[PDB]
Amino acid sequence: SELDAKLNKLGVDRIAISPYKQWTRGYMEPGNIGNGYVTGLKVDAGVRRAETKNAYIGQINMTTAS
Amino acid sequence: SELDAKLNKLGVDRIAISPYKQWTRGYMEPGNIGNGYVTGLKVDAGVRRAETKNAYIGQINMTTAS
Amino acid sequence: SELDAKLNKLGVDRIAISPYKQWTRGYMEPGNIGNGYVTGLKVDAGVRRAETKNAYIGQINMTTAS
Amino acid sequence: SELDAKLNKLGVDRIAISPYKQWTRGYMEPGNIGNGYVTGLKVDAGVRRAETKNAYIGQINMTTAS
Amino acid sequence: SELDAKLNKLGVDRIAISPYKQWTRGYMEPGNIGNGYVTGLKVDAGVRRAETKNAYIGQINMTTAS
Amino acid sequence: SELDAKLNKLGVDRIAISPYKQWTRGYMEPGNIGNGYVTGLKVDAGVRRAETKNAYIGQINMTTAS
Amino acid sequence: XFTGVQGRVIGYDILRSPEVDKAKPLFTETQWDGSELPIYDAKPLQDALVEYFGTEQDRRHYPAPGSFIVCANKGVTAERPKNDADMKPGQGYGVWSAIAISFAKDPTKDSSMFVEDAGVWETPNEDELLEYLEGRRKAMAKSIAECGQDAHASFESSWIGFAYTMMEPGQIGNAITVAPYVSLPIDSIPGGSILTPDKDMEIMENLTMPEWLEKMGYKSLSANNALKY
Amino acid sequence: XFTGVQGRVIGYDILRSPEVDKAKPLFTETQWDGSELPIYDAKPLQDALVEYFGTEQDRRHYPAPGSFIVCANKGVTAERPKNDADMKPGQGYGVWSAIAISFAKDPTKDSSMFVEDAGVWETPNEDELLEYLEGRRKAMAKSIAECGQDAHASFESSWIGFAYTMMEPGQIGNAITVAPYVSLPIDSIPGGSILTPDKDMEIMENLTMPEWLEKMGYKSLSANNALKY
Amino acid sequence: XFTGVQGRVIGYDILRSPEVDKAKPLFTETQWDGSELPIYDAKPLQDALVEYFGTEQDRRHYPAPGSFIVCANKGVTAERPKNDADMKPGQGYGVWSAIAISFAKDPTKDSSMFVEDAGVWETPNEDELLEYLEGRRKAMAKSIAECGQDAHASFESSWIGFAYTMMEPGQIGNAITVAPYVSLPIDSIPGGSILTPDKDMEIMENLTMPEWLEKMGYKSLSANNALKY
Amino acid sequence: XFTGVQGRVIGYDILRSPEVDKAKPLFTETQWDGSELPIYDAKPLQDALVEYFGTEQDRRHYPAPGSFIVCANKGVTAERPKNDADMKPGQGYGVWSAIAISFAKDPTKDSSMFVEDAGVWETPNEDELLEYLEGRRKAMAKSIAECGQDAHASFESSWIGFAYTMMEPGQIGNAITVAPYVSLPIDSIPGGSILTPDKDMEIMENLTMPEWLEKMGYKSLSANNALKY
Amino acid sequence: XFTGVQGRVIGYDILRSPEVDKAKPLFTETQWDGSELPIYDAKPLQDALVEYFGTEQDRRHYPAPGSFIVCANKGVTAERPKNDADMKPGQGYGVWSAIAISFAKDPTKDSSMFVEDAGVWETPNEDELLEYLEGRRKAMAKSIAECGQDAHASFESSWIGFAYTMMEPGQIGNAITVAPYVSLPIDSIPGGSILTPDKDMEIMENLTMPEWLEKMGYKSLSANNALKY
Amino acid sequence: XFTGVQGRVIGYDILRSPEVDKAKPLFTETQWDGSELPIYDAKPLQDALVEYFGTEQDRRHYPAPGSFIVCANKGVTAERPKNDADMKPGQGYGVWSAIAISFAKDPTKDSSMFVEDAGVWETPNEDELLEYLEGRRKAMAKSIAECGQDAHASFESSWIGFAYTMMEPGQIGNAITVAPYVSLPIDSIPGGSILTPDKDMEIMENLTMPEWLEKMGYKSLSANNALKY
Repeated sequence: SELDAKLNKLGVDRIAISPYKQWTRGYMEPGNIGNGYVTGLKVDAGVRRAETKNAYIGQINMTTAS
Repeated sequence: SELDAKLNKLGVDRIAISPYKQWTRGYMEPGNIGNGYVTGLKVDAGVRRAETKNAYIGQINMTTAS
Repeated sequence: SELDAKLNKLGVDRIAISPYKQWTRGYMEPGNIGNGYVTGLKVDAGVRRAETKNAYIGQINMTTAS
Repeated sequence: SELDAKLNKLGVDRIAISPYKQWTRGYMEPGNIGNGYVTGLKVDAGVRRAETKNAYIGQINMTTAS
Repeated sequence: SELDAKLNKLGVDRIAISPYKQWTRGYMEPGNIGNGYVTGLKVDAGVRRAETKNAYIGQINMTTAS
Repeated sequence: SELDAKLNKLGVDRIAISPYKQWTRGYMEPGNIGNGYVTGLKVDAGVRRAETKNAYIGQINMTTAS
Repeated sequence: XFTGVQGRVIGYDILRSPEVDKAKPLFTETQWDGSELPIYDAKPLQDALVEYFGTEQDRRHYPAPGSFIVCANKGVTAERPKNDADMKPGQGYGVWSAIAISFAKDPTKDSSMFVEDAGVWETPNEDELLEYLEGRRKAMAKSIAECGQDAHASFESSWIGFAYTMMEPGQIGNAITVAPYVSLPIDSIPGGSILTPDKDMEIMENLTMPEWLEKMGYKSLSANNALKY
Repeated sequence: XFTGVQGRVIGYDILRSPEVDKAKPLFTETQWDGSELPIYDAKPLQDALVEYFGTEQDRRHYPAPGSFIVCANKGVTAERPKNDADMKPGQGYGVWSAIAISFAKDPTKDSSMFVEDAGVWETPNEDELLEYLEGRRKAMAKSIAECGQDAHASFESSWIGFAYTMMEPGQIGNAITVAPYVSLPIDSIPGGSILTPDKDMEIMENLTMPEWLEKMGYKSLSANNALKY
Repeated sequence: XFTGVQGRVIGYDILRSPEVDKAKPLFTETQWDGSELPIYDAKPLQDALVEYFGTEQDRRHYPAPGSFIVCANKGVTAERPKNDADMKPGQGYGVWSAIAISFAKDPTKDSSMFVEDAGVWETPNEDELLEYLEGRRKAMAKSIAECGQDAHASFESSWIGFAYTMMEPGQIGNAITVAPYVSLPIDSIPGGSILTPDKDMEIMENLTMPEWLEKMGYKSLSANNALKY
Repeated sequence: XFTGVQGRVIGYDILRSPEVDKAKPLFTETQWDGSELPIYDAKPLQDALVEYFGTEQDRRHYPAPGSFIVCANKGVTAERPKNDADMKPGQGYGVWSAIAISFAKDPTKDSSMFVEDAGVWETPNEDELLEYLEGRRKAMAKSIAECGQDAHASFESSWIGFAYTMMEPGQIGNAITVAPYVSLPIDSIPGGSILTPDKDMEIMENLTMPEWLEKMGYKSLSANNALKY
Repeated sequence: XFTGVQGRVIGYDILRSPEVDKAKPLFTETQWDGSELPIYDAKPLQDALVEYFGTEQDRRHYPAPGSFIVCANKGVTAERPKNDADMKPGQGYGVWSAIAISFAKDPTKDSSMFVEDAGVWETPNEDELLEYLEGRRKAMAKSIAECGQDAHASFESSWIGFAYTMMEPGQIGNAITVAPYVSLPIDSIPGGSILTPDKDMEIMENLTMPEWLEKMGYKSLSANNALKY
Repeated sequence: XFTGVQGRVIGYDILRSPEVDKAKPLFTETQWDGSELPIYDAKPLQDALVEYFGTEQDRRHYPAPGSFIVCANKGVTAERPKNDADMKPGQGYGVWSAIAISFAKDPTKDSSMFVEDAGVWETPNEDELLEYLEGRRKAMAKSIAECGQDAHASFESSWIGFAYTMMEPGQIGNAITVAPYVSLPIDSIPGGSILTPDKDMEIMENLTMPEWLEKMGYKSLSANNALKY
């Protein structure tokens, strides 16, 4: 992708590989290969939970970016 | 521990070593050896501080996981 | 600096290099060289924004330390 | 092994792991894990070859240590 | 190349990058990226030297593989 | 040393550190820090041995460069 | 927030769904430099994430149990009491959350931005809610277009998505908006190897979602609008 | 939150105190799949952390000055004014915090969870507080048992611990609940070396707390209930 | 927060501005162990950060678009309605933020601390605000001096800085206090190389700010008080 | 020797010259398992190396001054005295060296092999030498075909190359056969980056030699048989 | 050569065969410091290597095709012409090679040494050869014991092994002595993982050869003296 | 061979002895480009190596037991029989070895070279030997000056050193010339740390030999010509 070539010339790479079988890991976690991140969009609403509806963001520890 | 063998076959390891003398460091800090973390439980209440009672979590920068 | 010598004997180093051209990166980001951090002070107030006045902390994702 | 403990205190470790499936690799080859080596003894004589008799040191490039 | 895919599944990779500007380096030298090697064929005969005719294998230290 | 600055701009560094206590190690050995080498000159003649006279090149495995 | 020089978005940059190509803009608000910024429903991108992580009953490449995933996230919880009327100050009849990702024109110089918001809804009128949300969509579309001037970021599209639940009496609603920053497992890249990192991303950057499902032997959870938010 | 596939807990997985083995459950709430989930006082585990980090006057392997420790933490601060009566909306007579770690049945598939909460106490009745807290313990025990169903996590024990202070008039109380995620220093593992990482964890996974104190020449700060929370 | 054993501060430890040497203390509050802790206006240190990152129109080593910078930050947003009088509970006429970095006496044992605060201002009296802020400066000076006892940290100077904006009617003010933790790019260290990491820091630890501007061919944005906060 | 699972050969695996495709076998010796092993003149492959390293007067990606290159090498030096006749035991009238690389049928299981030899020539008859060398070529072709049985290696082509010099009286001749094992510089891969290692090899694996020369702005030193050996 | 502080020997340090424990010394030459250095037949250690690498027809953990294995090696090739009598200066009727590994008393200070030699045999008397070799064994035993003084290395055992072939007329014999320095594959350590490196060596350091064969499902090629050298 | 872009030489580039500054050239042979190449006795540089590694009875930073040190080395062994006269073809009365390191004018473009040679001496005349060696010194001086043209390397000094032993009857002499390529231990750099690698080399590049001996508390083995070769 031309973008990656332009990006690599600045020192930036978008590589983000997880060493685990099946599972994704989070950006900045030790053992990941690459200096990038991949993101996605999840909006979901549930009642009685929201996190387990549709895209499963499992039993995860999240930290907030703002 | 059989668990670690099962875990290692998935790509996961629980190793978490700090390069420092005496001091522990936090998960995801650069220079740590291993791709795991060790946790513990601290509940303490103090008055006039709480953080310096009993288990000393020193002059630390904490970030919140939720 | 004598401090760094004293510090290095404990396992601590204050090195913090960014692989990028022009740009700084944040502590604990993958690909940085060194196990330290460099900090600075920004207080600014603006109206209609504050973040773009004076010291430009660009289009950045911040996480809070407390 | 007490020896390894004594050794490790000097900076020395005898670890020598090969990343390959089935195959051993040679000391100082890139991608090996560890800073040690494992050795063995082969004397064999053949006629018509010697290298392929008994312990198979395959299609290998050897360099001589003296 | 299908070969590299088959090879990578065994733990083998043929990557061999030199960190230097212009210059190639030799297999097993520190700082190279990758766990492979690239080879070529040079036969040359000269009189009065051979090494400097045609493919320049410069002021190099060679070690013999057999 | 200006040379190292000129050298570093080409990708070359002359750093060669040994992880061991007291002992030097050889160029290209795993665990060394740096991508350089340090050399010296030994000519010695002995009778009855030469290697143990004056500069002690101990119980070493040498490989020949030519 | 932001995803910038180091990032890709599931469903747009990688594993792009043909719906991203099918998609007609809802309308285009004029962003400051003169460009018209098309606004699109992000339900393509949203469907793409569900495809990659899977669902609680058909779990695929979900984040590892116990991991630390840094997320751009906001979320609101509200209760509806058993039939009470002038209910307590942190209660309502419905709840909603929203997200918008806006792709920067030049990702070598400027970053792409996420806008996330969420709130509670006071009336019991579901039909009122829905209209307020289209109103709020149109609102976010504008703030983006405006606020980009301040850092002189120019974008080329914004993809906005919403999600909502009305509570029945004596039920609590939770609504979340989250964008996770993750790294991808090898058994997710057909032809991928731990030894070929950079090409791995390129594989994912080139496979479309339907291609990826076939290659992996996974049943398209998007199906034809199987997923409701 | 969660500690999962990459983690260990001081006092249970590593440096386990014989009290973990002495411990009788307080009671066992029935978790959804039929299993009875024993509930235990976490004061073993709590005492174990104090042992490893040490105290402000006898500091041991405390986190490095200036480090970044990611913590699962909540904490509350409240004031009691000088003898005033209908006091300001963020004041009270006492304060409390709580933590519960629950170990997953299968840590290869599900994660272990932390529940943390804290709040202020309005009456001056210390005896009322204490009972509310046992009530709240019993409450947390149930939410856990229930909410595990949603992600179908099955646990095998939960260890809940509490801490509280009553303020005297004109004094502020602070109460915190924190679980830190750290990595361990070499001069903490008897026989440990920076060169033997994986075995290092195994050493700590096998030493008991009393063994570790002897080996390190450290005085057991747990002693016989020397620590109050 | 804290910056400790692994850190340096732009303008004091690295790229130190001669103003740090010119600076007279505003006053010295007595810190617990007997030492007098001089208090100084941090506008040197603040000016130094602006020099290194640059400004939105003359951008220098600003953090990479999309990066994750962990910050010690607080910030407040408040509105002033169109001329209304008994205005809504989260509105006011002005807004302010503050930061103080205090250098530890022994950075091998104790950490250096940041105090950050911010708030809204209710009266329209700009002259009242300014005095309250000097009052608040003096206040922070004391809390520091006191609270250091609790962890027995002894400091040697504290550098406090403030920033404020009065809103005109129908305008919102935003005020932020932030200390970022970053790593430095090579084209920032004259003579620096990706191959000489440790010396790189030493170069920056030895260059003064004016030296650095000359070497880099950058125009001193501090100039003579060109920057207002 | 051997180049095996970790290697590529300049001019065949990477930077392949169209001559490798133009090349007619000289003849095919029957290798043990029944396959006919075509034998080819390695002057393509040899020309390719000259292209990549360059020549002493137009130096290109030659190995770094002072580096350690492990080589499979043999070489012979011989003198011709001033016109003497029954000359000393290590003298002669001419000198020669040879190399043969044979590509393995299955490089995942067996390695590819290099045969290298060199010797001195006693008669002054250049025409005798040349014929002996074709005789010796044919000889090496057979030893290969045979000796592969011993380790059951099956090959698919062998590329043999020779080089020779006749001495005039009172001149020494040196003849060398060398195959170096190197790693490649980034300014050698068009589109290559230190950040894209694996793709870098793939670029070189796909560019042909003429393509590479154009892309790099280098003049084809092979030209039409410009190089003599 | 030498194997020292970084090494282990297959069959003694790792995968030790019970025969190493069964083994009676052939005799003990007095080494310089007063210690008696027992001398043993290295056919245990030799059998152990065959077990680990396997044989050309039952290949096990043999070195990777094309790899670079640094070896301590010597080897001799000699021909026997078709029945000729006063044969050429580099011919003979038989050939032999030998190796001796001597374990250092203190491997933290001194290294362990390898002695390797090989030569050709002139008479056709196989019975003469064999006796010369025992004579030569006894010879090496002494040189070791002596030469250790020069670097003041003290050993505790030496294990010497020999191998030989008599040529029939018109046959060439090759005899080699080699000690390779390698690293070990994960599917060789039962319970081993690429993630547990140091423990991996400890597993191999504790398994005996028969244990390892059972665990791997491999047939003991040593059997009861199945291997001749 | 060669030491080039990655290397330093003990006693010239690092730990330079004041004798390198005291040293008068023996004579200057004219190297091809017009420059006069001063020739110097390398006994400074040789003494420097002895200082750093130490001697068999006062061992300092000698290479680790069992390590692999790649060396540029040549060496000769010869015997003198018990008083015999027309002695066997590989015997003589004396033995010698030599080394010369020549520093390149531009070490960013060309490498520095080592010339090493050694041989046996036939006459018993020690006085004849010595003169032949000065003759041979002068010889090497020229070959260098000449052969540099072929790769167009220009040097600025050459440091040549020799060593020799005459055998008494019935004694064998061994003479070796070796230049090792090593990496340096931390307890060798005063002020050095494993954490400051690049500065470590700079420390050694700046300390003189006498300085280093004082700092380390080591007795100068060079003393005033204490070492004979």
